[PDB]
Amino acid sequence: MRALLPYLALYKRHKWMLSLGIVLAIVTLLASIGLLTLSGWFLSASAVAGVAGLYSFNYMLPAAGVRGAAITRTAGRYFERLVSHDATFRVLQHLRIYTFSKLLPLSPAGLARYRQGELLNRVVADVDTLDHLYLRVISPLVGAFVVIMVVTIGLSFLDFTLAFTLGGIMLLTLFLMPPLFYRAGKSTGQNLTHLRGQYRQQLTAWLQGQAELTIFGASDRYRTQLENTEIQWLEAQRRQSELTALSQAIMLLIGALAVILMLWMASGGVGGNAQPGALIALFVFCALAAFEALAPVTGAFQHLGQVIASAVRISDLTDQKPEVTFPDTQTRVADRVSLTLRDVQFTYPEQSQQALKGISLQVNAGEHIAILGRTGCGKSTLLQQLTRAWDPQQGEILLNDSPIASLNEAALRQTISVVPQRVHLFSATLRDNLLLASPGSSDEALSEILRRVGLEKLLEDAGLNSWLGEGGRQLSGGELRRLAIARALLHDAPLVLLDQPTEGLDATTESQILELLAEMMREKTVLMVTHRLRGLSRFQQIIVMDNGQIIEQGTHAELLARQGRYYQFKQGL
Amino acid sequence: KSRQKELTRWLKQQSVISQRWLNISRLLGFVSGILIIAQAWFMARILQHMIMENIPREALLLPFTLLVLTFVLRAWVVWLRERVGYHAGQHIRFAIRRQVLDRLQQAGPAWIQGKPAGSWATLVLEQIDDMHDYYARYLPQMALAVSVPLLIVVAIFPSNWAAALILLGTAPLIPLFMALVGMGAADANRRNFLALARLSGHFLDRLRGMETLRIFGRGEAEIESIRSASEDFRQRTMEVLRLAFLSSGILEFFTSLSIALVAVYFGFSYLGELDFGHYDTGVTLAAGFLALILAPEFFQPLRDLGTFYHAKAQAVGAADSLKTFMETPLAHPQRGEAELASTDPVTIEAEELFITSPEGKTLAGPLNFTLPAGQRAVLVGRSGSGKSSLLNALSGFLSYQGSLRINGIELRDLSPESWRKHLSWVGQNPQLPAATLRDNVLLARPDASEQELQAALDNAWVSEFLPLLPQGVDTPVGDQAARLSVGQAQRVAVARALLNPCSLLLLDEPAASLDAHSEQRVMEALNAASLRQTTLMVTHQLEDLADWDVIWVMQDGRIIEQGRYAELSVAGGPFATLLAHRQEEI
Ligand code: HEB
Ligand SMILES: Nc1ncnc2c1ncn2[C@@H]1O[C@H](COP(=O)(O)OP(=O)(O)NP(=O)(O)O)[C@@H](O)[C@H]1O
Ligand SMILES: [Mg+2]
Repeated sequence: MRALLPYLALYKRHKWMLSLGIVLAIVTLLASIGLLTLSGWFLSASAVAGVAGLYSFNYMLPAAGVRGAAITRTAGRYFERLVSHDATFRVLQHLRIYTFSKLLPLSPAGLARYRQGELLNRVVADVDTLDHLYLRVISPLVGAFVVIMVVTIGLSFLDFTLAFTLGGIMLLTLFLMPPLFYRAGKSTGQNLTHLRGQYRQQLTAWLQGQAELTIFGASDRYRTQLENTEIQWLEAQRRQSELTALSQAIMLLIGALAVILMLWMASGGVGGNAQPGALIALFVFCALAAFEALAPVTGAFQHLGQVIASAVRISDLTDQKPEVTFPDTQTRVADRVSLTLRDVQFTYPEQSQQALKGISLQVNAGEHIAILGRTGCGKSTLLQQLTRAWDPQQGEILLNDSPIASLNEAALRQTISVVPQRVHLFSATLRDNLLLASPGSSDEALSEILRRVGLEKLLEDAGLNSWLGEGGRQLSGGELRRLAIARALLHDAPLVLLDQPTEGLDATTESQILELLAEMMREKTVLMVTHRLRGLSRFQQIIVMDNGQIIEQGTHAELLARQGRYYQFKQGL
Repeated sequence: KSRQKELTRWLKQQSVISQRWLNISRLLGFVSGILIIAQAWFMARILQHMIMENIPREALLLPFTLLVLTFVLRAWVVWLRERVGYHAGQHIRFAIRRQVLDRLQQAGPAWIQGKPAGSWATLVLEQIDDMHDYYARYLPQMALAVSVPLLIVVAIFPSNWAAALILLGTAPLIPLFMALVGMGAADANRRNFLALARLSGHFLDRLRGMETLRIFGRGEAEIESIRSASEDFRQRTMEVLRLAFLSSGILEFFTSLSIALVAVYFGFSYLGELDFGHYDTGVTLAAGFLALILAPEFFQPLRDLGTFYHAKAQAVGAADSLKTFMETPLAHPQRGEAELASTDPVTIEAEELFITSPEGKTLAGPLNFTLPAGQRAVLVGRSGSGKSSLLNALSGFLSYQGSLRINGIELRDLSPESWRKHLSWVGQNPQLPAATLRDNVLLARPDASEQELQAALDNAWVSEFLPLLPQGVDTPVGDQAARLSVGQAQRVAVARALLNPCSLLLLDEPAASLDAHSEQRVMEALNAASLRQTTLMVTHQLEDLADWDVIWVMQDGRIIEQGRYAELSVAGGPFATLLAHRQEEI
């Protein structure tokens, strides 16, 4: 319950729609109880009065109560559904924004804790569970406690001992039963997660390795232990369901203990009176309808285990320390960037080298560079430091003779336009996968770029309105690398980083992109990282390096005469 | 008709698997409808005695004892009814998970490969378990909404035909109102349940692509995108929910009028204003408490049915995907009965061969290759050539419309369970499926002499990295080969392929994206392994194909070149262009 505090504080926004939907839940539940308690009295009062006491009865006031307590039961239910669903969609919207606003400052680092395919799916399914804390937990519990108190307070004007014996019974089962069935079904809840996550392990292995199992003949014996885990899983689901069927009987017994006690103990004196008469039916019919408010409180407490379980999962990721901080200053982005590196590492130490020092390459204001390194030696991790994924620990990056850490976030993003190795489609209109780079751009300025890059195919049918990503029309590798370059062109930045262009692309497309890189970014300094010796003549100042250290350096023409490692890379192996 | 009703029809067709459990659950919903009446009759007769006749409580013990007995019986039936209800839903989930795994097992691995395996486990775990509450709670309850209300008026009718008409009068008016205009929006609710799921795939998309959002500075302009998307969903939904909750409100109105009209009719009947409903006999007090206690119990089964709305709505969405899964037409490879006589190297030949995906789409165009026994051929080409489609066809995972004759016997006529015993495959991704590395290698044959297992480990260069693992050979492999690296994951796959004698060995990009040292180790094992039987290797490492006797180049699904490496290197054809491209990568 302590884990929920950061997410209860999100309710301060929309604290009227949330509380109105709990107020209407109580008002509905009291018109439900009041109408049956007033009806139970009216039959008992009139029958005891009989025909003789017709004129002394004054039935007019109950007829106003019946009309009053029946309008509020209907309107109260209709508006407790609308308000508590409207309030549920606001908090979902506020959890989605808050989760995104916290995960953003630590997007590249920190979030790489496991396979992001599963991590990002159990954050979406955890925000949806923190969205159930209002209607599925808070509302049935808070609503039932106020209804128990309002009944007990209002039912104590007649007989104090009779109110606290009904309220006391209801208050015990509100506070003793939900924490006691949760405790009884906590062990099986553990045995139900250890098996559900073990069936997904065996199923995913059996599905993915279906080629390696049919060939080797084990597809039928690795499905038998899969079917064997489901059987244990289903048995553990039967025990958990054999417990919910107990809290549904005990609720029907406690609600029967209260009825029996009100029939019995109100048979004697109700308050001062020794024969209550109509007051007997008022108490009994209140114990009949009161336990309607206690129906969801049990199940609303085991779903508190799920919500708390997910309130630590989100608090684990969101409340992480970002590794990068940005000064809050306003600066102008220059049109000529001369990147200068000094003593900054190019690769995490591999094979326990413990000697890799930082490179010290210098990039002129408008000259293209091409860092050419061996594949499989280590991660490139050079674009991370330039885009400030994490502040470097070896040396300093100087961008246009001013520290890169001294550059504002909104200005750093405008001085560096990077195309990554992994291009992403945002499952939106093709127009909005390019409005990404330039927030304000005429819709024609896009379409000229598409043909200008070589994407006229995407304009053939429903150009700029087509669906991409998961909604369909996944782009091919060559089709996709051209899209990333298209984004960078719109997001005009003096310095352009290319993580690894023409990787996994064929020679016809490889020569297509490399030329497109040449004239298009003539004025815009680039720093291209690659391990392919294609079309590097148009480049200058080629940085060829292996095992974390610079071996030689110079223009492609210079390297061939130098007869160094680059020449070896050119002829044979 | 409607997508809403054609799924509910599907959901009713699956319930036959457990129609026995749904009949005890319907029967116990009829016993529970009687125990309610016995509960109310005793309470009305208890109340009348102590209110009108002023009988002391101590004299009333036969009704009190029978009243406590009835309350216990109701709790027993309620306990019984929700355990019979679970079995009604489990025995359907267990038999649809068998209908899904079979359809996925019957379909080849290429079909499975279409969707990520994390989306196949959504269909099997999270979308079959969603249908439990429909069969365990919504279907038993929808039969409790006809068993009890009918049984209530039938019990009240002997006592009073007017109080039995106030209740029964509203019996048809509710299903009309919930179907007059509510049904127009119930399907419109199913469309919102799809938007809410698609909206959570729009939030997920933003989360997945935060790295692209960061570098372009669209962090704060995609929060307004989350706000606008969450506001359109809320606005669209409550144009629908403004009408879908009338059914909840109206039903709560006809249960308020009925309790109001029962109280007013009996109240004035006692006062003498109304003198018609009774059977020409004085309206006893217990004749008014019987109807008043049962008036909220008349509508209780229907009001509990609103509570189970999401039980149906999350099963109609689940049945939306399951039904379209068992209904999508899939072409399966033809299963024959012939089997190879001998375990000698096979001879592969093809004549106008067309390899087709499960959906009938052709993956490999006309192939006319011919591979003599014992000859190691190589398949090279640009990405998307369809080279894998050929190695999958020979494995029997794809259906072909041409002629592909193993030893002259057509591959269709080959019974797979006997053909796969003459086969071995390494593949691009190792995909180890067992738990312990020792059993990963022994997957070929479950029991082999330690001489054989050790022979595989040394020949495949698995022995040199066992010490690096904590427990050595018996190390667990864990989720997707996490405990060990991809470089030495592939080497375990090689040891699995070398463990059994084979007649045909297929190697689909073994060194692909592999660690530099472990790349050389595997090549050394396979180049020695490929000599013993008919081998067919797919590779892009074109610089060392000198020894392999036949080289096929695949472009656009068809083989466009053939011959040994010596003459293709200088021929200037497509292979030379591919060779030139590969020579640049370092
Ligand atoms: C699609 C559309 C929709 C949606 C989206 C939703 C979404 C939701 N939801 Fe809902 N609902 C609905 C439609 C809906 N819904 C309905 C219609 C109903 C009805 C019920 C009655 O009738 O009463 C409900 C009802 C309901 C309820 C109550 C039940 C009873 O009665 O008990 C609850 C609790 C809920 C929760 C919820 C949540 C949490 C969510 C998340 C957000 N919901
Ligand atoms: N199971 C499948 N169903 C439908 N289409 C498929 C399937 N498998 C492959 N395809 C497509 O049809 C062609 C099959 O090519 P494929 O055999 O996968 O290429 P490949 O030769 O393995 N490529 P690579 O591994 O990069 O060398 C491609 O256009 C695929 O996208
Ligand atoms: Mg392949």
